[PDB]
Amino acid sequence: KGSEQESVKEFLAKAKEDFLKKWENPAQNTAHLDQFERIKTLGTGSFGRVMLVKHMETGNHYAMKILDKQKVVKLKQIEHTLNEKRILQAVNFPFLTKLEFSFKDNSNLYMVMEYAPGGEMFSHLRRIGRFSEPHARFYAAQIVLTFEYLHSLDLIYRDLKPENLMIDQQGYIKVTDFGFAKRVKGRTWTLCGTPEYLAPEIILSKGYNKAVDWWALGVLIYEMAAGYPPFFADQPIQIYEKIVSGKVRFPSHFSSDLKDLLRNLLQVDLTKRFGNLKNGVNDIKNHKWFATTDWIAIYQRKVEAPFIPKFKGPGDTSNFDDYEEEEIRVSINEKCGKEFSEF
Amino acid sequence: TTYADFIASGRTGRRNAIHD
Ligand SMILES: NCC1(c2ccc(Cl)cc2)CCN(c2ncnc3[nH]ccc23)CC1
Ligand SMILES: NCC1(c2ccc(Cl)cc2)CCN(c2ncnc3[nH]ccc23)CC1
Ligand SMILES: [Cl-]
Repeated sequence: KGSEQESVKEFLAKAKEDFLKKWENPAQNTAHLDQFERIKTLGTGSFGRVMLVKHMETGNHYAMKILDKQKVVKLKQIEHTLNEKRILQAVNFPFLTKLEFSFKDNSNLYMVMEYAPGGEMFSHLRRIGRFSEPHARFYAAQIVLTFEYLHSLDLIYRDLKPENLMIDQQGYIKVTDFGFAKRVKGRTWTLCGTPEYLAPEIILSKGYNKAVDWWALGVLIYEMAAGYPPFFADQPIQIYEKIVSGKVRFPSHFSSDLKDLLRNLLQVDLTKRFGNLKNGVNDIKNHKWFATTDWIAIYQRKVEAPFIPKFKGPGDTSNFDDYEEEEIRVSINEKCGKEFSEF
Repeated sequence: TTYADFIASGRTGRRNAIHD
């Protein structure tokens, strides 16, 4: 289509048509583990890990998330895991990695996605210390666009943080980690996310909506620009007490416009929180701090990234930490058939 | 400094999600 052919509204309307087709009729069982060569573990977690793999028939590199069915069950993440796969196989956006393949075997669930060789934003943010406002703004813009997309599909994302933002070969980002994402038109109630990034209404055990994502954006922008988050302590409980008060202090190097944006994102009052008002996302996109961002150019990936990863070949993993490599064991007996029937 | 207090904290590494 032409670059000015459609409004954002029209573009998002057509994107929803595309999404709903796939949402209503999900792809299932589209590869097998023996089609991939396992190269390296890129991350680990409580019920899963992510590996760099090579698809043998194409030589393409992918990230493959491997979930142990029994562990997903023990941790009560069955419905959340079904959500993740159903959503990721249906989405399509420049800053998301949709599923290229998914499948399961007796023991595990597998989701295969475009590989992001730049590593986690977390790694770079901690090492460098903090990002300049233009640098933080460039990342933030991509999240604003991605949330507008996600939210227009009635999706809530619910785990924004630097650990869950992957940097690609051109220095743009991928919003990964859809484990808590959910398609919901009403309010919802699950206590989930990461302590530092939780909106007060989640902590106060209120029903909540997509406004929690916009609060989390405020937390991210603060952390990217300051080098530490707005609410931290050694223990989660102390972090929660800080959030519910919502008292924040800005570094003296923060610009006036940054502070003002953050005051409107980190707003405890839902009737005042940017992203949650009559005008929706446009209150964010039209804020003075974003006055210089070319939303159209960012979407088209036309803007030169402020930081472009070191890249020494298509399956390079130098931007990742090293993790202990564990076997992928497949039982001879089918585990959790019923629970993951639709996967 | 706030930076120093952060770096001395136990939450500068990768943060785990929470779950009810
Ligand atoms: N003219 C509509 C679009 C566009 C679509 C295709 C092409 Cl080739 C160019 C432009 C403008 C840039 N995008 C967005 N702009 C502003 N806000 C957004 N929120 C989500 C997407 C966009 C995406 C939609
Ligand atoms: N939250 C960061 C990670 C992750 C780490 C551990 C676990 Cl158990 C889950 C997720 C996101 C997926 N990964 C990706 N790495 C590289 N390229 C990718 N493309 C899509 C996802 C990833 C690896 C890093
Ligand atoms: Cl992921």
